[PDB]
Amino acid sequence: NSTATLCLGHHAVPNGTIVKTITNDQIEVTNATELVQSSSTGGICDSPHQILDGENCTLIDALLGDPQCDGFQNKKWDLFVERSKAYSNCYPYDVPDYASLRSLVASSGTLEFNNESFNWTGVTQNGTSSACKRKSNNSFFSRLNWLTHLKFKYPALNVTMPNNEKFDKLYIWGVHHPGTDNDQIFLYAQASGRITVSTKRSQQTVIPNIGSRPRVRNIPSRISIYWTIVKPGDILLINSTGNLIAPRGYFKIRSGKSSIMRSDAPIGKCNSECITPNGSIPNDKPFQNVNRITYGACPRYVKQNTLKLATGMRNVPEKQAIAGFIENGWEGMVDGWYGFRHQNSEGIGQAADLKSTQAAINQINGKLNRLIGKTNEKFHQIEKEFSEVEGRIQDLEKYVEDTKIDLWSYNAELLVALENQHTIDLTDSEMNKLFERTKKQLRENAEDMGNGCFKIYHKCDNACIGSIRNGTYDHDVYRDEALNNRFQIK
Amino acid sequence: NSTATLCLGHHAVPNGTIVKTITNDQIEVTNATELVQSSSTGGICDSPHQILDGENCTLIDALLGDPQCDGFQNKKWDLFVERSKAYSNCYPYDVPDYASLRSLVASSGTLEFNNESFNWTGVTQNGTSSACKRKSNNSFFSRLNWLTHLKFKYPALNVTMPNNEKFDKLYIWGVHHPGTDNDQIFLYAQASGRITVSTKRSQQTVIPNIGSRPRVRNIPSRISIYWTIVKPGDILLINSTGNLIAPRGYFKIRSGKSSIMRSDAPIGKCNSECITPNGSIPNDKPFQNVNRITYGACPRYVKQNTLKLATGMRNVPEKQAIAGFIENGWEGMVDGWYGFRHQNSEGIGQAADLKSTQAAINQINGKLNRLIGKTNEKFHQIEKEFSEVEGRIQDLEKYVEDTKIDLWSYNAELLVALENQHTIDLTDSEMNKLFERTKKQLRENAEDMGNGCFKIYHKCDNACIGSIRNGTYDHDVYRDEALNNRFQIK
Amino acid sequence: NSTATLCLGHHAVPNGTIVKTITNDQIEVTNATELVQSSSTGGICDSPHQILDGENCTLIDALLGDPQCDGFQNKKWDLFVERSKAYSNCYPYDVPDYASLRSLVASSGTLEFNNESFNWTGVTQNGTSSACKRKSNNSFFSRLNWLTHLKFKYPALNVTMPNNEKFDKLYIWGVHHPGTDNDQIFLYAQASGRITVSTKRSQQTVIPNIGSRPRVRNIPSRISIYWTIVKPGDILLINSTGNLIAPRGYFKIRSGKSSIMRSDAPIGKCNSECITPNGSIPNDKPFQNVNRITYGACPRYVKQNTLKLATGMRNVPEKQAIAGFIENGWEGMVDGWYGFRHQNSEGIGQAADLKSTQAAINQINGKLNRLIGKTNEKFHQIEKEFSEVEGRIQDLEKYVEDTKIDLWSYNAELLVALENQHTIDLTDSEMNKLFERTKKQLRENAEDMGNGCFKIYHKCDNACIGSIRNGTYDHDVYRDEALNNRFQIK
Ligand SMILES: *[C@@H]1O[C@H](CO)[C@@H](O[C@@H]2O[C@H](CO)[C@@H](O[C@H]3O[C@H](CO)[C@@H](O)[C@H](O)[C@@H]3O)[C@H](O)[C@H]2NC(C)=O)[C@H](O)[C@H]1NC(C)=O
Ligand SMILES: *[C@@H]1O[C@H](CO)[C@@H](O[C@@H]2O[C@H](CO)[C@@H](O[C@H]3O[C@H](CO)[C@@H](O)[C@H](O)[C@@H]3O)[C@H](O)[C@H]2NC(C)=O)[C@H](O)[C@H]1NC(C)=O
Ligand SMILES: *[C@@H]1O[C@H](CO)[C@@H](O[C@@H]2O[C@H](CO)[C@@H](O[C@H]3O[C@H](CO)[C@@H](O)[C@H](O)[C@@H]3O)[C@H](O)[C@H]2NC(C)=O)[C@H](O)[C@H]1NC(C)=O
Ligand SMILES: *[C@@H]1O[C@H](CO)[C@@H](O[C@@H]2O[C@H](CO)[C@@H](O)[C@H](O)[C@H]2NC(C)=O)[C@H](O)[C@H]1NC(C)=O
Ligand SMILES: *[C@@H]1O[C@H](CO)[C@@H](O[C@@H]2O[C@H](CO)[C@@H](O)[C@H](O)[C@H]2NC(C)=O)[C@H](O)[C@H]1NC(C)=O
Ligand SMILES: *[C@@H]1O[C@H](CO)[C@@H](O[C@@H]2O[C@H](CO)[C@@H](O)[C@H](O)[C@H]2NC(C)=O)[C@H](O)[C@H]1NC(C)=O
Ligand SMILES: *[C@@H]1O[C@H](CO)[C@@H](O)[C@H](O)[C@H]1NC(C)=O
Ligand SMILES: *[C@@H]1O[C@H](CO)[C@@H](O)[C@H](O)[C@H]1NC(C)=O
Ligand SMILES: *[C@@H]1O[C@H](CO)[C@@H](O)[C@H](O)[C@H]1NC(C)=O
Ligand SMILES: *[C@@H]1O[C@H](CO)[C@@H](O)[C@H](O)[C@H]1NC(C)=O
Ligand SMILES: *[C@@H]1O[C@H](CO)[C@@H](O)[C@H](O)[C@H]1NC(C)=O
Ligand SMILES: *[C@@H]1O[C@H](CO)[C@@H](O)[C@H](O)[C@H]1NC(C)=O
Ligand SMILES: *[C@@H]1O[C@H](CO)[C@@H](O)[C@H](O)[C@H]1NC(C)=O
Ligand SMILES: *[C@@H]1O[C@H](CO)[C@@H](O)[C@H](O)[C@H]1NC(C)=O
Ligand SMILES: *[C@@H]1O[C@H](CO)[C@@H](O)[C@H](O)[C@H]1NC(C)=O
Ligand SMILES: *[C@@H]1O[C@H](CO)[C@@H](O)[C@H](O)[C@H]1NC(C)=O
Ligand SMILES: *[C@@H]1O[C@H](CO)[C@@H](O)[C@H](O)[C@H]1NC(C)=O
Ligand SMILES: *[C@@H]1O[C@H](CO)[C@@H](O)[C@H](O)[C@H]1NC(C)=O
Ligand SMILES: *[C@@H]1O[C@H](CO)[C@@H](O)[C@H](O)[C@H]1NC(C)=O
Ligand SMILES: *[C@@H]1O[C@H](CO)[C@@H](O)[C@H](O)[C@H]1NC(C)=O
Ligand SMILES: *[C@@H]1O[C@H](CO)[C@@H](O)[C@H](O)[C@H]1NC(C)=O
Ligand SMILES: *[C@@H]1O[C@H](CO)[C@@H](O)[C@H](O)[C@H]1NC(C)=O
Ligand SMILES: *[C@@H]1O[C@H](CO)[C@@H](O)[C@H](O)[C@H]1NC(C)=O
Ligand SMILES: *[C@@H]1O[C@H](CO)[C@@H](O)[C@H](O)[C@H]1NC(C)=O
Repeated sequence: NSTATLCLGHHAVPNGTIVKTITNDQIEVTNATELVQSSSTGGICDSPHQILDGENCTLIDALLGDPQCDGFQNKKWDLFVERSKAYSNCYPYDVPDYASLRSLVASSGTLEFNNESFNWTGVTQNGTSSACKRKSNNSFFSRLNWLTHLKFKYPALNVTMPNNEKFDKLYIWGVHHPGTDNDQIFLYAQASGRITVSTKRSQQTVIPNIGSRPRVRNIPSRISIYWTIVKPGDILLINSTGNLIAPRGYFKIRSGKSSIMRSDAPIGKCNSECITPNGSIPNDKPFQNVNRITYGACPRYVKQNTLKLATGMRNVPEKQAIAGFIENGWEGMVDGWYGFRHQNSEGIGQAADLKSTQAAINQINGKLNRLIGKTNEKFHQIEKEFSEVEGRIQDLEKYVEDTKIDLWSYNAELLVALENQHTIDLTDSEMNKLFERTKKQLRENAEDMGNGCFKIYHKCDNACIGSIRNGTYDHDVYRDEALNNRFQIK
Repeated sequence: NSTATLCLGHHAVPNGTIVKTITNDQIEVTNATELVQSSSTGGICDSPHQILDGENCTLIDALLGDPQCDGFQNKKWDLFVERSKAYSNCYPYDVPDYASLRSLVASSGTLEFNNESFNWTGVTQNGTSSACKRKSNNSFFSRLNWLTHLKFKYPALNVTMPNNEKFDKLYIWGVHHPGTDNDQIFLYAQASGRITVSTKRSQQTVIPNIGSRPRVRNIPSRISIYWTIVKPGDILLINSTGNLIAPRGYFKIRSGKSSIMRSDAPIGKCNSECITPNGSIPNDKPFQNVNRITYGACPRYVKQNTLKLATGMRNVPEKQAIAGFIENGWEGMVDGWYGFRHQNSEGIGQAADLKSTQAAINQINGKLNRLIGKTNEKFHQIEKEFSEVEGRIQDLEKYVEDTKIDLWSYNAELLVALENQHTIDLTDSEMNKLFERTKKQLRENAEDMGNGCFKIYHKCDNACIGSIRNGTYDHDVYRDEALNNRFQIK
Repeated sequence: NSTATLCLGHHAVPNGTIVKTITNDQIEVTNATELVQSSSTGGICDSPHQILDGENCTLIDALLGDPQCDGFQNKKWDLFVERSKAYSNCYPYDVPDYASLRSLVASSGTLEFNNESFNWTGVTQNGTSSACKRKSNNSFFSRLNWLTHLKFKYPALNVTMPNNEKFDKLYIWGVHHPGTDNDQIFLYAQASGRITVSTKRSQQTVIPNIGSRPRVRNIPSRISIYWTIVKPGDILLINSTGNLIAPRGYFKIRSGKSSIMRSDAPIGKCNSECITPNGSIPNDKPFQNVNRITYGACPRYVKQNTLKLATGMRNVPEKQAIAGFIENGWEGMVDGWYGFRHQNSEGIGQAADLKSTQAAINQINGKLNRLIGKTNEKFHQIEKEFSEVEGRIQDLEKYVEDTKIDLWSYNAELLVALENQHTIDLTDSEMNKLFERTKKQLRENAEDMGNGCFKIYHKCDNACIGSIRNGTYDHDVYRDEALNNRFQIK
């Protein structure tokens, strides 16, 4: 007796987790948290973004006014969702640069349409087809006007529509390509000639081309769709002698945050900021491996399926007399991260050190706050999956996205390694600081035993040990006793 | 008496600045410097890049030779500046793929034009229009030759121009689209037919299309502009029966560092390496938030409006007997960053430690030198602002630039946090090293009081203290005295 | 006598290497390794990727079936290598969107072709030209069928080919543009009319255009090449009255990892994973400055020509009595990185410390293992060099690649600086840890002399010194002797 022991230590847990640092590929820590979101519910939540489920209609079918899409008239969206089951059920058509028209309508986010009174003096309006039935009757695209001859005449059309509004107008129109010369004459009363649609700033001339194409819904003819945007103070001029599928008015074109996504995920009554084709995903984590296609406030796509961020210190087994932190953790330390164990006249005890514990916890929570719940919003982007082979432009779209993903995946990998190294360093540092402060209090009254413990060379009862732990130990009170015990001749 | 005190310390300032590190969102340091350039003068400096102010002319108007652009003939530039007020004042035209022709001329950086003698036997040359007045007379684009019938004949043209030069030739030509069939006959004496312009490696066939477009400067006709590059040893062949707006020669096409920028900033007589649409900006800082559009040696565009780099240590208030660096800075320390305070027989004093101060300053200046004045040059890039809706290609251009900016903004954020953490570490380290070296000199003659000070257990006058500070203190001289004082029984 | 000295130290080498850290632009370390691959052998190794050397043929010439390319029929590749000497030797042709057709065939990786029996009732098949000789006879592209009139009739063709297969079909076809009206009549017996090639999902109409182009291999006519992909359950329909260069069947179109590269490097019998235009390169290093164009498992392209990664500690000259690590390295320490030197009754000695040496070496090898031999594979990408001026799309392709390279170059620069700082820190740390452990063993029996050495205040013979070095020194055995020597009055 006449001496006491005081050990400094830190906790350890039975169920640690492996993380990666700069120093170590694999190091066990007491706790970690996942930074890559890897699952979705599988449903797209209908809140807080305005979702429009296309059901059997593509956006372009909804635009033109396919009868099955009549329910979509004038609707708006943040996200238009196109289904793989979607199919057209009207006159067969193509759109040169379909992808662009789809994109610009998607981004505009509205199907608002304003009817206008075009002067079609001299032709028959409202042509119909058995290939486009509406309520069991022969019909046509709602937003288009199939003009045909009147009394076997089709006068040369030269029709104007000024934009006297403060906003832009989007006009959608078409050219009919009849399957045969018989159809050409039956419909327009004369041989086919070019169609020219112009403004002060633009001109588009299109040549109708007679001929059979493979029948689609029993139709060998085609309609080719074109568009023209007309600015305030400009004028639409339409010049034709036949084959014109005419506009009935204009679409409003807006700018904002709207987009389109291909998905078969069901739409749920729930609330989630981040939408992917697989369904909505939580956006607490900074990264995700669910889908490169996203809409809203979303984690960034990375290639990794897991990245673990340390949220506690190195986890060190307890060695099997009391002993301190040197190659030794304390599994019995459960009310703190760092603490003291002592042996004195009155027994062997343990107490947590609150200051050091809280300093480590605060710093860890600091970095969690920078990384958790901090995702940023993206809206209309580029397409990232393709159903047809196209070459150059598609090669570029793919390479852009590959490039981006690899750079983010590298950033994620480095960030987590750096953060984890910093966490191991800051938690190791709190242990070292606690030891050093204790060493300083004890002055000449103790010696360092090399194992994270001090040999205190005087009687140091429970109150004395408490004084060291609360930082009120007065070394002068004990120095005489201690020096005599230390520097005695044995 | 019979003892002295020696404290180690570091400076502190009354007006510190907040920075971000890896450890802390907000930590006050003694000084910092801004790494994001956020202002411009508002003028584009005319030095050291060769600036060409388009004034009322676009590059394309200057190319074709609109009369108001006659002053631009044969000029070169590093940067062509196009003004929002620019307007065309000649025959109305369009350019299929205007953006590409604009880009390739801009990048070439020259309007040098070499006249050639084309053999236009059988037609009238030099047609003019009241829509394109030059010096009050009817005229036309300077670089183009409006051919019309001769004696009411327009023979089929089949005209050749070999490239026997060592460099490439850029040919600009056009097709006239008359407003009516009357104009077609009045000008070319016959019905319109295709124009074919070919080389050994290329062919472009264009169909003139008669019809009224909305009048522009009272003209319902149009000219569509095309271009053809002809290689050394190749040959231009022009084949037409009318409607040909012919070239008068070729433009030199160069390769180099030239570009074009849309800006309304006035041009100043001043010198600045980095140009943005907002005006020139200083390029000392590594980052900038003025404009994503830049030309020359420019900071990189980031989203942040400020990033502060620490250029001094943690700023710690002085606690209100002398005391050392432990939770305590020295506001009275003004001739150094680190130093010594002492109490002895002769009073209380302070002296700066030059070595430690200079070590910290040098390292900080080291990192300033890597980051300040080190910008790199970019020249012709992609467009980043768009006046029309286009869909797919524009979506890709935008996404490429968004992607780039977010990656750089992340790099900037991480770099500054890392550098700041390193600065806090290196400045803390110089303090700790100074304490340790002093501790080592004193040997058994002093004890650490826990507050950044030593209790020296012998009389230590001003010269003795100086000896410790200059590193020449001989502990053996004082050991006997010191040991007696330390290990006395009180 | 009655004392001993024990110094802790670390090795130093006569031939150190300069590296960059976060702290220092230039710091000498004992060893480093290069992370940028800067040379190639200059040959493309024929293993392990399937190489197809185009020799005198482009891919497109091999596709169409130019006679000099007959050897390529039905071949597959991972990498098709196109030579700058390649030239066409058949009928002159162009391909609108040549780059896309080249890319999609390259990416598909196969020239497998399946003949089909088209019903060409009413025309002459197998037209030939003296411009396309095969085995000295007039011939034509192997995969194309030049149809001409039969008995001075050319009936309107309306020919079908269903896809009843489970895979897609790629059809290549053409339109002949005769030099004169005489040739048109001689070949097709009538005036030229449009050609329409259609499916259920697509239509392409092309207008043959009569006229002389500059003679190529004495031919003023041209063939323009087009392609059509036909899906399972779809049907190809060809509709023409002349000028049709017909398909003889279809190409298989596959998806996989194939690509094309322009290179003049000879092909060698050797094995290398990474191919560049300059030749194959080793892929041990994480970065390379040989070529931005790569195929296979390749280091990432960066702008730097060298980045040195530290693989040893700071290299410190030996100062010219034994001395420890403080501003002092040990050039005579050759069997370890860290160790002990001593002076005692029995002489002066040196021994390496294995634990500390191995801890540093292991960590360094750890980071080498993460960076060396870990390259990732890329296959078909975008083009990165261009022989013609094109404007907008090329500007984007270039900017995408510039952007990527600058971001990777920054990542490389930062990574190496960070790693090197960490290596200096971990090697410095092993030295400091060894000193501290020794200090702890010695307890009150030694004093720190400030130069990396302890003065041990008792007789400490070779076995005693060994006990300290193996960590079995019992301080209690010597304490009485040591305390008497330390705290004597001199
Ligand atoms: C050019 O060739 C085409 C393909 O051979 C051909 O299309 C085919 O036309 C037939 C005849 O009408 C269609 O067959 C239909 O026959 C009866 C007619 O009463 C219908 O009741 C059936 O529904 C049956 O389908 C084919 O469907 C059609 N084939 C394709 C692939 O579309 C064109 O008619 C030809 N064009 C010309 C101008 O001759
Ligand atoms: C097809 O329709 C066009 C638009 O309605 C029409 O253009 C318009 O033509 C008129 C008549 O020339 C122009 O009006 C001008 O009238 C007198 C004529 O002496 C002039 O002095 C005035 O300057 C006045 O502007 C319109 O300017 C013009 N409108 C537009 C929008 O360009 C075409 O003429 C029609 N084309 C055909 C072939 O009939
Ligand atoms: C339109 O102009 C073209 C260029 O002037 C012209 O092409 C040239 O045609 C001549 C005549 O055939 C070729 O010259 C050849 O002359 C003899 C004919 O026996 C040959 O043996 C020689 O090989 C010699 O080359 C030129 O080669 C050719 N020039 C070019 C650049 O192709 C067209 O013929 C003209 N077209 C029309 C319809 O008149
Ligand atoms: C554009 O409209 C004008 C009429 O304003 C058309 O010109 C007329 O065409 C008819 C029949 O082709 C001719 O008989 C008339 O002589 C023309 N009138 C005038 C005033 O020139 C013109 O054809 C239309 N263009 C197109 C491509 O359909
Ligand atoms: C290209 O030039 C040739 C003349 O070298 C044109 O061919 C002549 O065209 C006229 C009028 O159309 C005919 O009467 C002659 O018989 C043609 N001459 C020959 C030698 O064929 C040809 O039309 C021009 N092509 C174009 C598109 O304008
Ligand atoms: C596509 O094929 C059809 C035949 O199936 C062509 O139509 C015939 O064309 C000839 C000559 O031009 C006419 O005499 C016949 O009256 C047409 N037959 C029918 C049934 O209409 C048609 O011309 C072809 N199209 C093209 C562009 O070549
Ligand atoms: C582990 O870390 C996370 C994030 O700080 C925390 O929410 C969780 O409660 C911790 N788990 C344990 C067992 O401490
Ligand atoms: C979509 O089409 C399918 C199959 O034709 C049909 O059964 C279903 O009811 C349609 N859904 C809607 C909303 O019209
Ligand atoms: C409609 O067009 C014709 C031109 O053919 C014109 O004469 C008529 O007045 C127009 N009707 C209007 C403007 O109501
Ligand atoms: C065309 O149809 C619409 C109803 O869809 C009708 O309001 C309009 O009067 C019709 N016009 C003519 C000329 O039949
Ligand atoms: C998301 O869907 C894609 C296909 O679009 C699939 O590759 C991926 O595995 C999905 N991820 C899930 C369901 O977690
Ligand atoms: C603080 O110190 C007192 C005596 O100074 C000691 O008895 C006690 O254990 C310490 N802690 C608390 C919470 O009172
Ligand atoms: C703060 O730091 C900058 C950059 O080193 C320096 O130029 C400036 O003089 C410093 N300011 C003060 C008050 O020390
Ligand atoms: C540009 O045009 C404006 C308005 O027409 C004119 O006042 C001004 O003088 C022009 N500037 C030049 C340099 O021609
Ligand atoms: C110009 O062109 C005609 C072809 O119509 C030719 O006959 C004449 O010789 C040419 N003049 C020259 C080459 O000076
Ligand atoms: C055409 O105009 C230019 C002056 O701009 C003149 O040099 C040339 O001789 C003219 N040619 C003819 C045929 O009038
Ligand atoms: C630079 O100009 C852009 C518009 O081009 C503007 O958004 C930005 O605020 C400007 N920055 C300045 C003047 O600092
Ligand atoms: C250096 O040491 C001397 C005595 O050794 C002392 O008097 C003095 O204060 C110190 N500094 C200078 C600059 O002389
Ligand atoms: C230097 O480092 C490399 C990589 O660890 C190693 O292979 C090489 O043997 C080392 N060279 C020396 C002289 O130690
Ligand atoms: C390629 O062409 C050259 C020059 O015409 C010829 O000498 C060589 O033999 C050709 N090579 C092959 C493989 O045909
Ligand atoms: C080939 O084409 C003709 C159409 O002109 C057809 O009548 C004939 O039967 C066809 N031959 C076949 C299918 O063998
Ligand atoms: C066309 O040529 C091929 C050989 O290349 C032959 O098999 C086929 O019978 C020929 N057909 C005709 C109609 O001459
Ligand atoms: C690789 O080839 C390119 C040209 O394609 C050249 O710029 C570069 O110097 C080459 N690098 C070598 C041979 O190391
Ligand atoms: C280990 O210690 C023994 C005595 O304890 C000493 O003699 C020896 O030098 C040390 N090393 C080895 C390898 O025996």
